[PDB]
Amino acid sequence: MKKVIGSIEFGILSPQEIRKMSAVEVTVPDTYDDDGYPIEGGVMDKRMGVIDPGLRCETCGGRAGECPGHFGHIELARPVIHVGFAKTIYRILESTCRECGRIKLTDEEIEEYMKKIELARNRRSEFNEIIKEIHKKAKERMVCPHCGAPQYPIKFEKPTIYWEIRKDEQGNEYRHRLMPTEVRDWLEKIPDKDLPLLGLDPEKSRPEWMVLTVLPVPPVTARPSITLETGIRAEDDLTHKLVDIIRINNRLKQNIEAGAPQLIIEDLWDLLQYHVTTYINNEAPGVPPAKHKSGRPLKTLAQRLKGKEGRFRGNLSGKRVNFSARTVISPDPMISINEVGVPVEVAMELTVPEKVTEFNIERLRKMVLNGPDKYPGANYVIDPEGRRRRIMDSNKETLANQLDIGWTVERHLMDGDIVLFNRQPSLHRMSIMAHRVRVMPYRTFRLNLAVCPPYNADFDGDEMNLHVPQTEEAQAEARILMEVQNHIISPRYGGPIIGGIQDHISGGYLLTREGAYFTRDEVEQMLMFAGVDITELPEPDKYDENGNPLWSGKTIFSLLLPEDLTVWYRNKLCDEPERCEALEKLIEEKLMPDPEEVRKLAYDGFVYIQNGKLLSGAIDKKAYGREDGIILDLIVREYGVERARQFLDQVTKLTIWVITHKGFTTGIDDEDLPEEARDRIREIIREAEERVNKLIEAYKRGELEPLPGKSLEDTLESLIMAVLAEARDNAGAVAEKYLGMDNHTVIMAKTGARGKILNITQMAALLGQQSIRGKRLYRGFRGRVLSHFKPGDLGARAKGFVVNSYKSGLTPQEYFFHAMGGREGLVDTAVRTAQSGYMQRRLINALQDLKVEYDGTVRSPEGIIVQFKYGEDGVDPMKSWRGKTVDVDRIIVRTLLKMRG
Amino acid sequence: DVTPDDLWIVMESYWQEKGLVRQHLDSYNAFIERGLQEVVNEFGGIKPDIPDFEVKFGKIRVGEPEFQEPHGQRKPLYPMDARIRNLTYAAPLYLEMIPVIKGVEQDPVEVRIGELPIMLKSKVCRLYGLSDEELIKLGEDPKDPGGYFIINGSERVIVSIEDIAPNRTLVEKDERQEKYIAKVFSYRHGYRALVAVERRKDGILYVDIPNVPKPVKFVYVMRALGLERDKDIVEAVGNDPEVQQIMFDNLEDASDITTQQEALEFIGKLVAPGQAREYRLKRAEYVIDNNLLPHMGVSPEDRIKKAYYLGMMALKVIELSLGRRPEDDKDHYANKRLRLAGDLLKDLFRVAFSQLVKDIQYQMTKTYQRKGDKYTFGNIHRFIRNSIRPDVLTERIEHALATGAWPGGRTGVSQLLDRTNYMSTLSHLRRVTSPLDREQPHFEARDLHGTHWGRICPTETPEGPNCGLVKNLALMAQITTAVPEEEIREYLMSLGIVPIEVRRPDPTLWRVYLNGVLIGTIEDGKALVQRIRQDRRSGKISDVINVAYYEDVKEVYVNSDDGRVRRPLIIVENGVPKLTKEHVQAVKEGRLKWSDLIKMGIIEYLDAEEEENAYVAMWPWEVTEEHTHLELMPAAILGLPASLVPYPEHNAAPRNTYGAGMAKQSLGLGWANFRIRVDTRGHLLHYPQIPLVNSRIMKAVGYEDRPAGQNFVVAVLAYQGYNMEDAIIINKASIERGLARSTFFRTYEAEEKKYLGGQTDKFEIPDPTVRGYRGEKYYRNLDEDGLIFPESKVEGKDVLVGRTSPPRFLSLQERRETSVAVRPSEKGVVDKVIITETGDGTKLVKVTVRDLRIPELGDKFASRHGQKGVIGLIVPQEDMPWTESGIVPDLIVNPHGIPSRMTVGQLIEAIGGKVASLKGRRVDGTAFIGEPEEKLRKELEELGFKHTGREIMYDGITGKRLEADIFIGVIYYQRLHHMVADKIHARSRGPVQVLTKQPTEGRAREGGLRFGEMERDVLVGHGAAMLLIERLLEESDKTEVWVCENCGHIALEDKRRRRVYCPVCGEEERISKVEMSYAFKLLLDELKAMVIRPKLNLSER
RNA sequence: GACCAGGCG
DNA sequence: GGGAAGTAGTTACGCCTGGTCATTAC
Ligand SMILES: [Mg+2]
Ligand SMILES: [Zn+2]
Ligand SMILES: [Zn+2]
Ligand SMILES: [Zn+2]
Repeated sequence: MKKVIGSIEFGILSPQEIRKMSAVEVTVPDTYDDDGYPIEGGVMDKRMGVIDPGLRCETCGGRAGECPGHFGHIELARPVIHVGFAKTIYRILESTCRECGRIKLTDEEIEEYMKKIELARNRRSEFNEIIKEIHKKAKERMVCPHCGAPQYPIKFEKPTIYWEIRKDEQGNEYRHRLMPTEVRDWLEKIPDKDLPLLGLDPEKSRPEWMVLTVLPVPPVTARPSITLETGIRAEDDLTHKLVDIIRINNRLKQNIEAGAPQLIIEDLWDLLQYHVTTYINNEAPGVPPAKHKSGRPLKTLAQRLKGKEGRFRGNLSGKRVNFSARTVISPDPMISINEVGVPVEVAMELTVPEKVTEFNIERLRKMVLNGPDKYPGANYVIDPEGRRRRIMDSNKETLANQLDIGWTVERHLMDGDIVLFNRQPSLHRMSIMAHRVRVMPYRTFRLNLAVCPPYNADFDGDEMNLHVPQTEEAQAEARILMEVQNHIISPRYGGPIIGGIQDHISGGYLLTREGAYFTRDEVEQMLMFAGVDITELPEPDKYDENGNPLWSGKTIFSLLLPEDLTVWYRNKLCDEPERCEALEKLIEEKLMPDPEEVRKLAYDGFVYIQNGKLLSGAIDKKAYGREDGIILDLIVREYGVERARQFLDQVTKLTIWVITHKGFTTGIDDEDLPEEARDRIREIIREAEERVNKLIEAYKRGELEPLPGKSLEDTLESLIMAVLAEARDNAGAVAEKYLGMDNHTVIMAKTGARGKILNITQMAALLGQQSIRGKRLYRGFRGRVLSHFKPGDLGARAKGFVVNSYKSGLTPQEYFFHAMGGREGLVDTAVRTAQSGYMQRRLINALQDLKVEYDGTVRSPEGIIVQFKYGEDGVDPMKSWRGKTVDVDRIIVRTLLKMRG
Repeated sequence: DVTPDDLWIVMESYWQEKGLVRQHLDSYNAFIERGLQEVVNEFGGIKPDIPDFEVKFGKIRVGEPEFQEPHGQRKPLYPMDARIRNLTYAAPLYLEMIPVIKGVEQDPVEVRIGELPIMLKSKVCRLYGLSDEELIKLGEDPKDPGGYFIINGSERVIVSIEDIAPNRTLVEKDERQEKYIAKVFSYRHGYRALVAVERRKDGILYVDIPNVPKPVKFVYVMRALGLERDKDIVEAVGNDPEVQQIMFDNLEDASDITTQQEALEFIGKLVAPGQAREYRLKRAEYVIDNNLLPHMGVSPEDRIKKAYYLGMMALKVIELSLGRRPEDDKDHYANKRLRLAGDLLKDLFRVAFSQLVKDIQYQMTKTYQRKGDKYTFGNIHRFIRNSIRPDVLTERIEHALATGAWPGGRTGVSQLLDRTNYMSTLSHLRRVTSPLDREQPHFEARDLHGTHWGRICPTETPEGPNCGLVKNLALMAQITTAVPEEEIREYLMSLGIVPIEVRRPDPTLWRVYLNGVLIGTIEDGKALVQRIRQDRRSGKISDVINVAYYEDVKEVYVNSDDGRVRRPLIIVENGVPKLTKEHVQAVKEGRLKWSDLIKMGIIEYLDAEEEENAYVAMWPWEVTEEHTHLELMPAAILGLPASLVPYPEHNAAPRNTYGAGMAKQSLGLGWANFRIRVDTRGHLLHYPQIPLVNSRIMKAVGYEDRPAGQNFVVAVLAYQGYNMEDAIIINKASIERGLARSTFFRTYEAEEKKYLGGQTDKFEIPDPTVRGYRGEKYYRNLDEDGLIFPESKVEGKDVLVGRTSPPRFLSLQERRETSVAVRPSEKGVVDKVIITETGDGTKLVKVTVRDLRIPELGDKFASRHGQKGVIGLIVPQEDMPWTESGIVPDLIVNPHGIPSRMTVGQLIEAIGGKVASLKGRRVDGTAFIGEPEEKLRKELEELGFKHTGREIMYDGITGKRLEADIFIGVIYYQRLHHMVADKIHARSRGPVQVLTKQPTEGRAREGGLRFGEMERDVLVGHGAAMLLIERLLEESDKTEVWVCENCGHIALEDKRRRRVYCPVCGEEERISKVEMSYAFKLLLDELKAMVIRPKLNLSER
């Protein structure tokens, strides 16, 4: 009943096939009569199809929307050369005898090269290399070895002109033009026994078919006509080109029939050849392209198949889909990571077909009664026959009574359905994942905040697309293969990609720092807010005045970890390494130290968890942050995805609550240095500027040994740049030193939550040297960047150095230098992406078809083995331990801890 | 002494007297006064094929702006009438024709040749010189600056192209060879010619000429212009002994091999290969005459001057080789000239007149040949008058101005005016664009330049690929017009300069150039430049003349052409500025103006050339004896929108760029006459406010009279997640009291068109019988005349105007319903209805819809310091925290967004705004002169608060104070026009493309999203094959095709007898069905359109 | 339906 | 022959707004 396409073969259409498959011959160069009906015999004849409503195609009956169209043909007066096969005709002509049809080779060479063509035929490059040798060696021979006959060279001039050089005398030669009616007759005489030597195939590719004699006409449906509201008709370019071709052919035929001098037909022939050549391809080399009435060059058959809007990359590879939606996104941290908020307006438009069964008849019948305007409802019902019926206010109460097994109902979206969520550009495979629907009143998509990194999204105007699968197989595939919790680990480097971000780290540090303590109400409220299942508070840790019990942050945080976890490492907050060494020694000597001893030697730089109890350290980016998280990485590899999702949700909500009520802010006084720091910075800048004038004067009086790389000037520039960079670093050191951990910006920067030290030293100290493309500013007037400096100046401040901070303001020259430096980032971000995307396109188009077989080998589609074992050990990088095939020490330690306790 | 606060008074008068759109009005006035006459005089006259007839052109005049009704009468026109009725604001043109019979001139006659569009508020517009109340009575906003056209009811503006110098000589060097290429562009009557002379490894100089493919040698082309003797070449080029040796090395290729006519034979052989022998000489002479340096003339007599110029170019080329001249820089602003309206319009008028004259010639010749000489000579005036068709000019000018496609291949000359608010329009009227291609990187062109100081804004630029290639003029920038050159040349010749012909240049003598061409030599140019500039300061000559010198090459440059960009400065002599306190007083009282200050010699204009010799001091207390000029006001180097940011020197450059670009999108009261004004889209803010912290420039430029944005009470605090990642939280009660409320407008248009014959449209309530008749519910509030009643609620798909088209020929006797309806996803209330008549008698109606919009989730809010975001959550008032002094925040911003962007200016502005609100007086924040931070902190400490800006707040839920003091202040905020109500979109089923039967494109026509190729690659990478099948095929085009199994072609199914058979081969049993996408069937059909035959081999399963 | 110009991530 | 020198082929993905077309001489 239903078949599938197994293979496709290519060839060249013979005139017999064109004349047989055609349904009508076109003679009249017109489309529509005065009334509006197609003109009989014109390029819009009814036999080739119908488009306008109210007309019937007499070839196959049908209507204006169900007729696929049928072909037509034109009988050319005289043959013309196909532009696509122009070069091949030249190669064939200059490598065969002029009057017998045989090839310019002997029998021994024919056998030798047939024995070579027999093998290595499935390949492309080798088969092309073989053909070139035959052409090269047969081009030189000037006499046919099969028949005694003289030969002459042939010159080819683009696009479709062939010249023959013949000797009028020994020293006098004249060039003769080969008209197509001679080339076809010459080509017709080549025997098929030597065609494979030329690279053709006798069954379905014959040389004499490259010279057209009859030209097919595409059907009406391949060139639709649009009726404008003004009453005038709009027609496709192909129609105009065909009309021109038909008119020229008719005039040439009439001139030939009526008799005329040779100079007339030999010019009409050239005009017709030009028209056909432009019709097939409008960008052929060395020919003025055809121009429309508006001056725009016409689009033709060749242009429809190439480019970013062609039939291949425009419609076949990617096409517009039906069930989709688009809107802005807004943050929502109160939903789990695998859910998405959907506006009630969209949820009432997109529909999910469902088949009524015995376990869901009641719900479906209830939904149908609500109609299409209340939220839980349906828009259409399908009877078993196949009719589609629209639910209306006068039909619901009777359609809900006819519902029975076998029917189909297009209901609305509910909580629990699964949809596809996408953000463009789709850079890697994690840009599309499946989420569970959750309906919201307002009109924006809601997204959890820990899911932002893989999407690379930010809430400043971004938009995202949503797709709804329709068939049960698609829903099952999305549910099993595309779940969010299944993509916590990134396949690029085998590390966590979904994790905490921004406040999720600052709140954790505020919760787990030294000296943090909480009252009873705060603890109960935070534990209830996070969602933890608890019915009894643990023992209090310390008593305030008036005997108020208090709990520490570590005790509260320990309630989220699994019971048998154990790990230790060092985080970014390590300042003095002589205090972590004692803890490492204590752990090493006795594998399970007494908790009191550990609590006595606690330090924020050393994280240590013992049997689910956090004994020392503080939360940081290395705890559960992206591409650095350790606890999350251990959890996802030892307990499952579900436990990781639960832990992620609970920890995020707890940290958000902690940061919300304790208070977190930054102000203008966060960059206020004492006077001595400013004095030290000023002295540093002064000495740095002073020790550059000495170098400048040294270069001015010779006395300077150049580095062997380049001339003296480049060495001077390099020395100056090194001095300035060292000066900036030295100045930033004291600014780092004089700002304590109490400052909120330092907290927010040293924990990896946001920013870095460079921002702090730029805000509280000098900006430093600006540069473009790695060299100092030199564009401007002759010898000086700006008009306010003396010509021929090489001073530090005269070529880009800025000695001011963002807080203290900038002088106009420094402002101009800063703008000059800052333009580079914008232009680089504008420029790089094009070539990056081109390289990614090439790479993805080269390595697409490589699978993994059941034997563990990677094979190309033809069957060639590329790798005898994927990678070199058959280990998936996504499932690897940070690149390593297996982490031995972790397994040893965990097993020893499990047994020796 | 003079303090920086005094120079501001002088700087104000510049804007108070000149304006902001001078570069358009001045250029258009110059074009009107002189361009038309020059263009007319270029042609001379008409030479028809009549034996004894010829016409000579006279004068040209421009009439009053008027419109002609179709019934015959002509009546005055006003801009608002043209805007409403979709007409064109133009004025007629008149020309005098002098008939010549047998060589004797007759009495002149005057005919109308067409109509010319009029720049608004120009020297010929009806609004010139009117008072404010006169403009009010005419419906115009007095704040409107003018300077744009009105084409077919739409407003067009001409941007300025940043072309290269028109006649200079630029040298360079490429690394792919050792070529020392010097190329020039030559302009004559709008024709651009590129000429290059260079050397290579052979050491022989070669020349490239348009239409001459081969690089003919230098001596060959020199001898074509005469001066064949070998002494003449060396005398023409130079006199340096090394140059003499190089030239002796060069001559041997042509010194004793060719003569003057032999080189002509060579050139004829090249330009006309294998043609007639006599043809070659004429072709070569023509090419030499009008393709080699056309700006020197096309007469054969100018060949000696052409040879001299070519020798000078070759001398520069060879001087580069010996390292006697550094290579020129293309990005230096002394080598670039701007194109204004007065030159583009000149080119367009030239081409249109060139068409018109040929049309007139053809008409006269045909009429005389047909009717006979007696009719022509019976009434010569009537014969001339009735042979002119005045449409070829008007239509060709109007279409070019409307579409924006200039003749010569240029695109984007004319653009639609941006009318979102005041700043957008004012900034759009001062654009500068580059003609380079956008896609290529162009690393050198996009970079900032030192010469841009004071001429181009360094921060206002687009963000996408257009970065760097589109720029905006600074505030001090002043464009220049052109003065006649013959007077300047004859003045320059009268103070010691000897002509070039009389004396040959030598290394001990200075050279003198005028507009790029060499005119003579002098023995001392250092005194000459001083004399010329002193004469300019005195007032003897015009101020558009700039003189500069280079002592390395001993050259003096004089410029008098238009297109240069200049800035004003204060003259400094003997270490003392020439501006005194009494001058400032006189300016303040009103006795003295800016033009008088220019005339008296206190202030002079400098272009990029004169600034080479200058040494400018920045502040009045930094001047010394070495300095030659004093900067007027450093804060004015910024553009117009980039000047809005308070304390712009405390921010990072990208944030300033973002703020400047984003300042052109905020909502606010744009223009006073928005009610009458008819626009496709519009916006209005209910309660606009003046910023508390502002720059003094905005008061001067008139921004305070049309503000946009309101002041919010902002607290920097981290809330419960809903304000993370650049999200903001807004109070609800503040919204309920009118904060950030706005209204949206939209206009619909309908026309009662006339068809061929008696067929016509009609305004009418459609009957139920007519085809396409919608539901009777939609025609709910239409009056019986077919128009909707104002102030009536309308929903989506409701009908505004009822129209019934004539029947469509196959349906007979059935009118078609083609009513205009509201967009399917909009909602509002009808505001006004206008009935009028078009320019050809047809009726016309315009309807506007008013919609109220309140802030909600997803709306975009943004300050002027580059911080943007969307509303994340709306909070009830009782849940927000409150300060212990009684203040409740109006907005919450995440503290995580501050450190990364390093926008300290926002904190400075918050402190300043709170201080200003407490003190009852606004705070000045004008760039480098505004109030310092420490003063504001001390004032805040004095007023009773804390100097750090922090306060104590109480939690809005628990009810107890937080552990940390919270920064809080007042910050100006703006509401952008990217609302969420215009972005929501969803599709289930709808219309499809005709050709490919795939879903349509666009939100406006119920289109669908595109599943691009990387989405397919992502789906492949996941491995979901069935998902790919569903998304790419099931939800898109899908069809069933009958395939013949025996031969592989597609079978044919007939509905007439339900029989299926293969047409090419007689097979009727092996026919099978295959399921495939329709696009692939179209691909197969297109492949079969060419001679390629694809054969299909089926398989089971 | 195709072009042109300007914006958003 | 191995040096020019002259073709020939490419240059990220979505989305939004508006404006113009789609001959003419007799
Ligand atoms: Mg973004
Ligand atoms: Zn049919
Ligand atoms: Zn032979
Ligand atoms: Zn068949």
